[PDB]
Amino acid sequence: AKSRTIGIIGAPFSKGQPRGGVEEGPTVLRKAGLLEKLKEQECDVKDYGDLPFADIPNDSPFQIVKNPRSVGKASEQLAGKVAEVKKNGRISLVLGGDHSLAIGSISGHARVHPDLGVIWVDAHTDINTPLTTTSGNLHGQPVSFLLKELKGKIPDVPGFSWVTPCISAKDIVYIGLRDVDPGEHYILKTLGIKYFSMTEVDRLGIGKVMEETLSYLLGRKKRPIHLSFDVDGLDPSFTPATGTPVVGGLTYREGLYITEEIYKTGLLSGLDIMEVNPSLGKTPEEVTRTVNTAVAITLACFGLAREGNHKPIDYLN
Amino acid sequence: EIVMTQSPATLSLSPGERATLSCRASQSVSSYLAWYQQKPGQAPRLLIYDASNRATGIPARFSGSGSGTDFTLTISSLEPEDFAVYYCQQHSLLPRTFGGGTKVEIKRADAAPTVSIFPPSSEQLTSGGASVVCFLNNFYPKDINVKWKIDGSERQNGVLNSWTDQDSKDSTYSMSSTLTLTKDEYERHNSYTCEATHKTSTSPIVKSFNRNEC
Amino acid sequence: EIVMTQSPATLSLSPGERATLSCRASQSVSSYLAWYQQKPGQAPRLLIYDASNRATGIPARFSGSGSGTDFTLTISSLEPEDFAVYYCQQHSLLPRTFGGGTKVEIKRADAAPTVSIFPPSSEQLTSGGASVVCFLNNFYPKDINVKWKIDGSERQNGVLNSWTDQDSKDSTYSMSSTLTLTKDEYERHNSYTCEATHKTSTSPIVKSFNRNEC
Amino acid sequence: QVQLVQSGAEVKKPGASVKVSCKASGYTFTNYGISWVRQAPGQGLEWMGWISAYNGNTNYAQKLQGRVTMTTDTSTSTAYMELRSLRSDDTAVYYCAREGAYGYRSPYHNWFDPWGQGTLVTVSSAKTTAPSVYPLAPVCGDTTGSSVTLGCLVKGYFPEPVTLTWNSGSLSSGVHTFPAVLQSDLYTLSSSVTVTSSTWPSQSITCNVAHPASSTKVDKKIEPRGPT
Amino acid sequence: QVQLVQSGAEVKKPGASVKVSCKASGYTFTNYGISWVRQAPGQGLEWMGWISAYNGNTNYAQKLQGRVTMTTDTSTSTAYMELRSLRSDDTAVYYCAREGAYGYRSPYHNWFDPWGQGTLVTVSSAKTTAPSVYPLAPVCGDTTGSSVTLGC
Repeated sequence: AKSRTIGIIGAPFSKGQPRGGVEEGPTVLRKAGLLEKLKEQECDVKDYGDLPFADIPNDSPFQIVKNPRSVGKASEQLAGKVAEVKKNGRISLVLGGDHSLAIGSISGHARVHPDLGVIWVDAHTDINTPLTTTSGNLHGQPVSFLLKELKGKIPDVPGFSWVTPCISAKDIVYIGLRDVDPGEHYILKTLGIKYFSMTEVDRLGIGKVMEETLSYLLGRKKRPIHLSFDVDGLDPSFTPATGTPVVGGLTYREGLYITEEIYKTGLLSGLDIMEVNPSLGKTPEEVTRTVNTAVAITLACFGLAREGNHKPIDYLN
Repeated sequence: EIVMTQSPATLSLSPGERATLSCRASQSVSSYLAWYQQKPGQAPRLLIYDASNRATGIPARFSGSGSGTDFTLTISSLEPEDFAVYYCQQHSLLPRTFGGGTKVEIKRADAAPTVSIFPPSSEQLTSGGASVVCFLNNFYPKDINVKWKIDGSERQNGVLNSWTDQDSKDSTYSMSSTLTLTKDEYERHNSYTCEATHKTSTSPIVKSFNRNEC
Repeated sequence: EIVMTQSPATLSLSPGERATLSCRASQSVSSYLAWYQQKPGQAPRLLIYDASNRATGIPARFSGSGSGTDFTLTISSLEPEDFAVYYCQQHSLLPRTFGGGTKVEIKRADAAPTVSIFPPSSEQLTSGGASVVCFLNNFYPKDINVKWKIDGSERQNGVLNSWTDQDSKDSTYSMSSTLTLTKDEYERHNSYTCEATHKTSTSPIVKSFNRNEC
Repeated sequence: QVQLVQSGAEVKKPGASVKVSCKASGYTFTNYGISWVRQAPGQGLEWMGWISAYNGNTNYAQKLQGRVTMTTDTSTSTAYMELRSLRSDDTAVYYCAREGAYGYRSPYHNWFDPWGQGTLVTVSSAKTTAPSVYPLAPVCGDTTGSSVTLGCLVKGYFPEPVTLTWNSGSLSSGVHTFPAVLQSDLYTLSSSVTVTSSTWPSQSITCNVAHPASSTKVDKKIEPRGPT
Repeated sequence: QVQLVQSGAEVKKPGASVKVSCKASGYTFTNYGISWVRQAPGQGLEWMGWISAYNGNTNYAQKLQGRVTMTTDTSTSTAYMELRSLRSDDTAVYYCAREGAYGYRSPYHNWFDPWGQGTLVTVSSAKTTAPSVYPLAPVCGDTTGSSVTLGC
């Protein structure tokens, strides 16, 4: 079909976030059988393999931003691979890794579709700049390299000379915000980005939130949707094996509802599954719940509705 | 769980040239590990935070490298205040193992131990005990095997040893051979031998005394 | 947790008629248990899946019954390739216990063991050991008590036994009586007895040798 | 066909675990569930855990909760079983077999029918060493019976097993190769006997002891000792 | 400056625990995370737990799950580490040091740089007793060498 024509891109990258172990991001999501669980329903799954990320030895940090050149080279290599798999007319399923890859994962998507809209499901806004950060981790700064309105408030970070800001402030939607910096909230209220924090999700309910989200992005003109999904945006009772978990998150029901309503538009054109960290589960059962949750989110992005699916032939024979 | 292995288990280098160390990981820690300077009886002072960059108050000479499996620690200007056990610590994988220990000794021309023995006191015989300790003083390097014998037939499971740290001036070592016997086993036998063996000793030095000899 | 008990602990039936077995449950497993054919040194092959129905490649003769506490396994056409330990497995209660073991032997006229003893080698006396092994060969059935004695005073805690599987041709058994002594305890005594006892032996067969006799 | 290929024969002292691959092939994986069952030698069998490949369902057993962890790798259909805090009671042949997943779409299965070939796991702290052959075998040689029992004594080897052939495997009649036994010193003992008559003194009899885990071979020519 | 003051040298037989205060001062607390590391004498070192002062994140290690409990007192910035089912293998110098909290706002830290001065913990069931001096020392006194070794 037009949708559920997946090109999987692994990206085992960890040098944006401190908790080392998300390098087993694509390894664990593939050994849980994401490919085989996609291949029952009509999914033309083509694995493009994990990317080879080199190890730059003299990775001298910025003022607070640390490991800048490795993240810049990793996102440039990823953006090249995403532009390759979107010239094949597929849906760029990227799965890492950490949110530092989403710079390339949205830039390479915007090399083909310049009018995309990002549904950034995350506990955090990830909209810190290299000037307003406190951690300096680049899993907290992917959005501020991508917004067109933040051109000029971004210093020339080494390794990010290729990054062209590709989306505007009114073309991105946050769902699930519950841990926002003061600098992040000031940027989020200055630019006027439509965000659905957990206050609005508790108020309106996930049905009204997804209805207003799809009306905000797709109400004016049908355009590609790039769901960049984080696994700490869901509640840590469902995904405890993530990098920066924040309690009081989206329930597993509500996450599956978000992905089902994105699928029923039929305009999904890129999926990002970041911050899966299998080395942080206190039991292997916690890792099992995290990975089964992320796999179920991806499968509900690509057609598996909870009400059931049937192939269009008669079964009473 | 990643075992961190250090290839120089011990090290002895005179105040002078480079003393490059080793820390091998069992996986790819990938430029995320550290270095320490635990002096004996002290808190482990931090040397290097993430494979380089000389953490905040290090003098001039403790650069290192890595990225990402087998790491180095260069001591280019050795500076004999730095004679301490060094530890490498991986951090970006849990649980957080350290290295093994890299006891940088002092390197001099090998000293002979003064193998000296002492009987238990007669005060101890009025208590019911017998502690026969053979003191070996001012030797280098550490490795000495000491054999106690029941008038020539070897002794086990009563021998205790107390090694010193390396001395500041002569850079030697010292060692007691604490052997504790009962009052009855003391009075049964006389010739109490201390068969010491050092690399400077071509023959095993046997120091002995008879019971009630002195 | 349900203990599954099998009423024939061992079994010896000649190639011929029925060899109906037993598996008693401690609760009502209710027609949900299985049967297996673990040959020695093999993987346990499945016989019956749920109390009947002859699972997928069984020849003609391994029907069973149940429903639901004490089950049977009929071997109607015995077929002497089937001499293996059989296990019953409950499945519809956790945890998933098995049976005990149903070692179907071969049934012949009871054979006498050839009770033979051997001294340790003089090569072993040059090592410091003494392994005195009494070999009992070609007996049926299994049950033999072997007594070692220090010139007539019995020995314990050094005796090891190695039983064979039942032989293909004569359907007998073989057994070592591995007794290991030291070099010193060897030289203290001479007459080293192997008091063997089989059902064919009306008297306990004592095989002995003196030290340095042969 | 429906198989489970396992790997492999591994010895761990009390230390790190004995994670065993149980590679499935032939049947549709993530449509059943692999369980594991141990067997100490000369003992019964104990079920010790069951994963469902449908969704990662752990469901372990009593006395090891705890010690076992069990995962899947269903890109390539293997299933793993690790261990923790190893111990000399865990000298067993760890079998993996298929219960069938107890979901809603997975078919009826209750009875373990792929069975894997088992995995020799002996948990010890001994060192890999050569055997020591100390035989007495008259060559035959008297001290009054016609049947001349004779055999080799294989002493102090680790780990299992050795290979015991008599006269390069040519002597095959009367061979009673005995199953090995494990000492109190955590080393192993074994023996084998061949029985000839007293009418054959001209039969050179050599047990050919070879322990390939130590890669050591002891070919032992034995002769009787002096009569009269 | 950036310190960790500990207290104190305590002996417990196998019985009740050796809850150690690790008082932080100088740096902003609830912006980092204190971990603990043991060291038996003449041995290596073992990490044994890490709390984040941001939000109470336990995250213990293998072989003691279980035995350790770790809390904070961030009114006055100390951090505690208790124990359970004490044993004579736990004769160690329990160091506390700072990993840095791995939240979202907490800064980059991976390397233990406050280090506390350590805590002498010897776990035994003996009674507090006087020493017994039994020397031989010639005063010197011969039995042929010039250098007179002597000691208590």
